[PDB]
Amino acid sequence: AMQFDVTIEIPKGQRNKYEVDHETGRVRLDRYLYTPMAYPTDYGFIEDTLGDDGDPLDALVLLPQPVFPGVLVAARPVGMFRMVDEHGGDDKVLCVPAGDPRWDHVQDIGDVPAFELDAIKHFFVHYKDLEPGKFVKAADWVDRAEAEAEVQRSVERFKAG
Amino acid sequence: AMQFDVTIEIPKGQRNKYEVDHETGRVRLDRYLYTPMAYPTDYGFIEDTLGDDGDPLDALVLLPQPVFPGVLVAARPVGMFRMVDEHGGDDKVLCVPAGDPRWDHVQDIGDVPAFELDAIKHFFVHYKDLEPGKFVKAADWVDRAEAEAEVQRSVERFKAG
Amino acid sequence: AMQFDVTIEIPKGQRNKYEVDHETGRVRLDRYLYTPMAYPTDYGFIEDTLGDDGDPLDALVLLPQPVFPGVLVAARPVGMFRMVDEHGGDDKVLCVPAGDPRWDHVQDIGDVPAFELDAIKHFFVHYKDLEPGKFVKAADWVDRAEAEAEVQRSVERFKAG
Amino acid sequence: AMQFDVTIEIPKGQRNKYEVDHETGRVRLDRYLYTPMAYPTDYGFIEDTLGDDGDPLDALVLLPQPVFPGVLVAARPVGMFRMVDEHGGDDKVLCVPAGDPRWDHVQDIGDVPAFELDAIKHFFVHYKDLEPGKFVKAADWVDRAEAEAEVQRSVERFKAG
Amino acid sequence: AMQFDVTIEIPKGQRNKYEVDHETGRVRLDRYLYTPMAYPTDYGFIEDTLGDDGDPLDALVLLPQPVFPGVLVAARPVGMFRMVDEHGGDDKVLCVPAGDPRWDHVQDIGDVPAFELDAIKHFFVHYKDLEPGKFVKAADWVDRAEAEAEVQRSVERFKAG
Amino acid sequence: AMQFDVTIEIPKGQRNKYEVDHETGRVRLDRYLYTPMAYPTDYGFIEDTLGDDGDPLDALVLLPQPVFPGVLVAARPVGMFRMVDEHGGDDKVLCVPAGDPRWDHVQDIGDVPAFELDAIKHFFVHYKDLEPGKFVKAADWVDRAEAEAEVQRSVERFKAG
Ligand SMILES: CN(C)c1nc(-c2cccn2-c2ccccc2)nc(N(C)C)n1
Ligand SMILES: CN(C)c1nc(-c2cccn2-c2ccccc2)nc(N(C)C)n1
Ligand SMILES: CN(C)c1nc(-c2cccn2-c2ccccc2)nc(N(C)C)n1
Ligand SMILES: CN(C)c1nc(-c2cccn2-c2ccccc2)nc(N(C)C)n1
Ligand SMILES: CN(C)c1nc(-c2cccn2-c2ccccc2)nc(N(C)C)n1
Ligand SMILES: CN(C)c1nc(-c2cccn2-c2ccccc2)nc(N(C)C)n1
Ligand SMILES: [Ca+2]
Ligand SMILES: [Ca+2]
Ligand SMILES: [Ca+2]
Ligand SMILES: [Ca+2]
Ligand SMILES: [Ca+2]
Ligand SMILES: [Ca+2]
Ligand SMILES: [Ca+2]
Ligand SMILES: [Ca+2]
Ligand SMILES: [Ca+2]
Ligand SMILES: [Ca+2]
Ligand SMILES: [Ca+2]
Ligand SMILES: [Ca+2]
Ligand SMILES: [Ca+2]
Ligand SMILES: [Ca+2]
Ligand SMILES: [Ca+2]
Ligand SMILES: [Ca+2]
Ligand SMILES: [Ca+2]
Ligand SMILES: [Ca+2]
Repeated sequence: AMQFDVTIEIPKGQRNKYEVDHETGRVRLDRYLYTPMAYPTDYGFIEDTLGDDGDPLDALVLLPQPVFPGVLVAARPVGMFRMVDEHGGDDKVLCVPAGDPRWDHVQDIGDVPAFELDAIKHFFVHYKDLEPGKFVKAADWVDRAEAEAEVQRSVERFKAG
Repeated sequence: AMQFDVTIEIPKGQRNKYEVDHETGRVRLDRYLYTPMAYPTDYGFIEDTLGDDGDPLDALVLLPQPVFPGVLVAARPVGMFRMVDEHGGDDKVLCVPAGDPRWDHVQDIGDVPAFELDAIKHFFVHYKDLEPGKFVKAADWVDRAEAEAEVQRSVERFKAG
Repeated sequence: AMQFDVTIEIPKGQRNKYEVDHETGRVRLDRYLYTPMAYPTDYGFIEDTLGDDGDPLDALVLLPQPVFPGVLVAARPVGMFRMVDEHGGDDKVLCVPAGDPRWDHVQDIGDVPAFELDAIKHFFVHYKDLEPGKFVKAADWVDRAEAEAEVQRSVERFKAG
Repeated sequence: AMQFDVTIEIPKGQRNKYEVDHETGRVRLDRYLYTPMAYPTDYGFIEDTLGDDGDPLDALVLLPQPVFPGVLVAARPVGMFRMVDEHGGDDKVLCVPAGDPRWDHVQDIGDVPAFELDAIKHFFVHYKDLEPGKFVKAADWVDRAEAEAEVQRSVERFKAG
Repeated sequence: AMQFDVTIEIPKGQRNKYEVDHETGRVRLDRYLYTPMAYPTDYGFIEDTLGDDGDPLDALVLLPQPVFPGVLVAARPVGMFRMVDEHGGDDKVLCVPAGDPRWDHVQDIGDVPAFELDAIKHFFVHYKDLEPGKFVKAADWVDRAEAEAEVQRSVERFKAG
Repeated sequence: AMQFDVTIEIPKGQRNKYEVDHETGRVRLDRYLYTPMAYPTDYGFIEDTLGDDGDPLDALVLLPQPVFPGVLVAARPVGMFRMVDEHGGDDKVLCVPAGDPRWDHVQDIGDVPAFELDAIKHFFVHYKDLEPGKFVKAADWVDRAEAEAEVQRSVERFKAG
């Protein structure tokens, strides 16, 4: 079973959008969101990846309690939120904590309730609504196999460097 | 200058939607929102009102720091968010704290930045997006005079009882 | 399907043990726990009940986000934690929010993961460990039917008054 | 040993100054402080008192963890902060939780460290510095006996009504 | 228009005074303040500066929501709080987030309300009141031009190294 | 008087167990505890130590207000919690902030109230109760001298490397 380290940038419940400078590893405030919205899960990126858009591959991690920005979480994928924004491809791997038996019933995208998946989708569809020249189109859920392959190829691209 | 007491039900930043039972005065959890959204201001209702829809008149209060549910705040109106939902009329009076000189520059709807007003509007336009058979249409900002008249007539309707 | 109002006294995560004075309805700090423990769910009591011990019947409510003390939550039972302490019978009805489709898959005690139920049990087994002359014995989970009957008879006892 | 109920209005760490309407028992936001200061202890008033200034007698309660506004705490006095402000006499009884053995070593004003007492004094000396026509003079610590007598006489004044 | 990176050490609302070790970049707890006061804005220092006192130049950043210690914020100056303490010169650049149109109306020190500026001043005037052998004198607000020049010369001093 | 730097991993009140990767210095989420328990003090490790078990020496730091994970605190020891777990020796040095006169009355293990020491012990005795193949035996408090010697020898072991 695949697993990897996610650096969490943004705790669940946050309207401050934090990024990491990937040169330094410093956490940065990107912006306070222009919409009255809050990240619906802990959000970050997979360490040692180069995604389909030239940045590290983004990840959403389901947690019982949020963490702080910059914290590492060992995670395994169960699906992916596929999307294109003004930046091009901007896919998000849905994960759960690896090696934690309390998540053993969550193996694939169909094991995550529709209410959670719709909520996550709603966030990404709408959070940029009041920023002009920023859209999102092609927004879909895909299964674990598709998530694994995208992580796989983004690990290879990182190594080719 | 008009002023009144607002009972705050929902602090700013909250995804739990609290109501008051107006028979008892008890605070109740209505629901946890189905959208990844958070109340953009402290939200409640004006005491001793009967609004255009038969409930107390709703109010949004701009505060430097949120309060707890059930707290009274003496407030004065500066504008109103006019809207119709599945319940019919569901207008919200925009207020600031009364008798507080730090808010003396905020007198009318044009004294509130567009970014705040758009954010508030976005909340009310979208927070019910994942609840079926719940829409909102006719969503507009109106000035202080219109707010005063609606409070005025809702105070009179309460007294006629 | 049975439902009722729970007044939440103690949010999940709390080490302050709050009670309600049932004469007045005032919230009171009973004590700060003597153990390094925290209420594992939102905790309160069912309004209009007289339990098997002469106090209102206690309830645990599973919520996506905790509420504040004194808030009402409409809830339905899915099981019960049966126990006897130094006070005699001190049973706790396990509930979920009523009329909320996100909880429709949780119908009976077997629909709640063992890790949650063990955690709840551990709290009640151990939280009084450093208070002398306070024990708990006979600690067991029972199903929804048993919970319904105990609520039923505690509603009747309240009415006979 | 004397004890009484304190209704806490303001948790420790707060810059929102909450009051209770003593007619209704409703919690109200008085104001957000004009100084960058925060209440150094949980702050409220003793129920069923009429102090030397015609309001209920104010109390400071030392707690391991703050409570919410409107919560009752059974407390016993260990000293008093004597002061006169623009309102005249505005004394504050220093208390600890009653019937709690973890506070048994705190019996009188000399059992409270000077750093706490200086901090409390500093708050009350300075929190109104940026509100014009509001001063405080005559600010002193006095012992438990003086605190008891002031509670005593304020209970009698309440009863004479 | 000038801009720079501020490393925030202390979120707004905090009574823990955090510093950065500039050798390592580690965040350190300097002390819990001896006064019942709380940092009135997010507080840190400008990266790649050597101020008039041989430490990095301090900055206050006005934010809609505080950040965590160690977070970078791209900021632009609008004024400066000029002061001398027991350490000699200890000036603080007042900033707002750079490239954020919600702050475009805040260009110079006169665009910041007097109530904020007085509050900030009150903090720095009083927070060391209960630490002996620590004073502050010469405390004044100066405009953006003066702030720019001090940043300018502190950047040059850093480069000469 | 001995002092040292503690890197705090876990703030007081936390049910998320954070660790540091000692290779990188990155903070990691180890796990969310399986018990309804919360760290009773701020918890971390002494920098530049190699304890009796081959990891850095663990420390508990008594603070007036918790810090964030990864923050350094200069501390001095007053005692130690001696224990063996499934990992072998897993001792914890009890500390207070160094160079802070508010802690000058806390010099040795007998200056810490029994209620705190029992609470800390209860945490470590019970927090792994629902993780199988994880026990703790031999759990005792020892005085400052014993703490100093263990730090001493763990500093020497770090240097021999
Ligand atoms: C009652 N029911 C079906 C329930 N399932 C879960 C659960 C199943 C698989 C993972 N989780 C999980 C979700 C969120 C946090 C932690 C674990 N969690 C709960 N909780 C009240 C925490 N309830
Ligand atoms: C820098 N500038 C134009 C600014 N204006 C205000 C302000 C003007 C009128 C009311 N408020 C207000 C808004 C929110 C909270 C409190 C007061 N507040 C700030 N703050 C940083 C608090 N900055
Ligand atoms: C991934 N999985 C099985 C999951 N199930 C639930 C869930 C099922 C039934 C009720 N709940 C529930 C539990 C706690 C809070 C809200 C709802 N919730 C989650 N969350 C991450 C919130 N995950
Ligand atoms: C280490 N020492 C002398 C200490 N004393 C107390 C204490 C003595 C009497 C009352 N308290 C008390 C103070 C605040 C909260 C709770 C209890 N508390 C602590 N704590 C770390 C909580 N330490
Ligand atoms: C109603 N009035 C004059 C107002 N102005 C501002 C504002 C103007 C320029 C900057 N800010 C600002 C201040 C603090 C946070 C964010 C933005 N902000 C508010 N808020 C209620 C947030 N109100
Ligand atoms: C009333 N009494 C005996 C008391 N002692 C202390 C105290 C003595 C030595 C250290 N601490 C200390 C403990 C926890 C936090 C900060 C300092 N602290 C308090 N507080 C209410 C903070 N009370
Ligand atoms: Ca990013
Ligand atoms: Ca970006
Ligand atoms: Ca857009
Ligand atoms: Ca309502
Ligand atoms: Ca409703
Ligand atoms: Ca809808
Ligand atoms: Ca109870
Ligand atoms: Ca009790
Ligand atoms: Ca016991
Ligand atoms: Ca008062
Ligand atoms: Ca008043
Ligand atoms: Ca004054
Ligand atoms: Ca500094
Ligand atoms: Ca310093
Ligand atoms: Ca001084
Ligand atoms: Ca560790
Ligand atoms: Ca480990
Ligand atoms: Ca075990």
